[PDB]
Amino acid sequence: QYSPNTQQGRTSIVHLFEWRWVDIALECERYLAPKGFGGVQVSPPNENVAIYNPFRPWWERYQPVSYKLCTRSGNEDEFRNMVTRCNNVGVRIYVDAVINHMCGNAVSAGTSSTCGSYFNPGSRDFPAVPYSGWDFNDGKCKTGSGDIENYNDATQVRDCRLTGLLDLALEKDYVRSKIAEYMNHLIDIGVAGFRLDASKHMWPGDIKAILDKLHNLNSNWFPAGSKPFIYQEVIDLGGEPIKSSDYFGNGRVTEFKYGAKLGTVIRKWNGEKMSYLKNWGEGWGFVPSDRALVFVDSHDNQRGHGAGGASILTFWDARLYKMAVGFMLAHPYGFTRVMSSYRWPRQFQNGNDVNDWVGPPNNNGVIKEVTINPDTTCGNDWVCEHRWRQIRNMVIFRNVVDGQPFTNWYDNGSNQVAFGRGNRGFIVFNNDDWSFSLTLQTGLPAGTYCDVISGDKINGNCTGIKIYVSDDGKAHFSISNSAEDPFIAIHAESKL
Ligand SMILES: *[C@@H]1O[C@H](CO)[C@@H](O)[C@H](O)[C@H]1NC(C)=O
Ligand SMILES: [Ca+2]
Ligand SMILES: [Cl-]
Ligand code: NA
Ligand code: NA
Ligand code: NA
Repeated sequence: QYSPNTQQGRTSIVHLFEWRWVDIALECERYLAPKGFGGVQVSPPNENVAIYNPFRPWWERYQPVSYKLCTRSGNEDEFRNMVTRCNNVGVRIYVDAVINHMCGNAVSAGTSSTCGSYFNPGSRDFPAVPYSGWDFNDGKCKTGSGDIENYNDATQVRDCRLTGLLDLALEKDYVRSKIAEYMNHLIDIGVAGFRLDASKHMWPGDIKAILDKLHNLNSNWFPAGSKPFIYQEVIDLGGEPIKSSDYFGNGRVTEFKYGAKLGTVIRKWNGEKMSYLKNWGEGWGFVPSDRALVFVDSHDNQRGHGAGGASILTFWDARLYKMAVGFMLAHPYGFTRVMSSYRWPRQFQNGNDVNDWVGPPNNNGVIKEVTINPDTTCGNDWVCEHRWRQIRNMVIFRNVVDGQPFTNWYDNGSNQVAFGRGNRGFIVFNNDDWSFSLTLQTGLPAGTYCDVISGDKINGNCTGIKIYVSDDGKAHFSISNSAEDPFIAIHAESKL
């Protein structure tokens, strides 16, 4: 469960948030494969409620109607076509599994679903599965409202409705079996793992019972005995009885403290600074590296919907964001997930975005295709951060230095720091209000290296900054606090 099952030398996953299956299929072939990406986290592939008020919000996909692979991203055939084409070029697919609940208990009954399946929240009937009143936690939940009211009570957090979402009785073998049926079908057609949505809201033991029913990965694409990669969504910021460690027996856990803290130090909140990052990792109260799924921002908190709060850096903060993603991809801690978003009309009023519900770019509710511009950026309002040179090159940087230890750390006691990864890579950051100009020990072999942040290595030359490493491994770095990207990165494969 702990291993991502990516092809050897592939160390990251990209969340192609709300992308259609046909676009991901193409992306795997034209970009993800040749650029060394390990895999893709796809949006929930199961049928959900079609919500019109507001108009097709992104969150409607977290309100299941059935397990039919039929959504705005595509039908069952288009989904498998995607998994097959991606696997064929060595790029994995990870499914966002929404298995804790079905839709909101107040949603009107009918066929307002992405595949037309009928469902009646009020009567607890979802015939397409099928689920009935016997499969929900109505009787088990002890709160007066029936919803989660107090997180200091680990029981209601698991047995009551998350914001009114009908809560499945995951202790029942019938329910466990219907979920396993859905997940095994996905495994058998090729998915390499799952994001277990709302895991804090499920008992560690119930998740375990469901995982016990899962098959090994498709033996045509994966080695015999491969188990699906499992990363559970648990937002654990430290002040509750439920700890993400309670879920280690099932697989990895999302480390939401990661992006939260990286955001506060890079924004320099509360006197924090990059020099403090020398002991980044468990030293900051994070889960063990081998149990962490890390990221700077997620589809949830990039729009203030989850946790990490106001400190979270996103594509909106492009300059600082690239640097944060750069530090994450260079540092050995955890398994990295990079975000790929769509632009929405963010509109702040009293410090809150009233358009944080807005769904993916669409024409009358039909998600727009991802267009690729000549400069390799995306059109149709897809941000495509994974295509930003500064990020894509750090994804490659991570692959190049994989297995190499964190070494040669340097800091000016403020916000100018640097560190290397064995003798395969080195990165330098300047987040102070003044220039950084100094000779650093890089731990790299002598030679000329292309800085992969400002440019690229192209046919024996560099398009951007060049760094010269001497025989003792030292090299001079000069970064202005006014630089477009205040950080430089070089590695074994960017050497001329
Ligand atoms: C690098 O670029 C220069 C021109 O700027 C050219 O003379 C040289 O041959 C190029 N090197 C390679 C290896 O293509
Ligand atoms: Ca639950
Ligand atoms: Cl997440
Ligand atoms: Na392997
Ligand atoms: Na969630
Ligand atoms: Na095992």
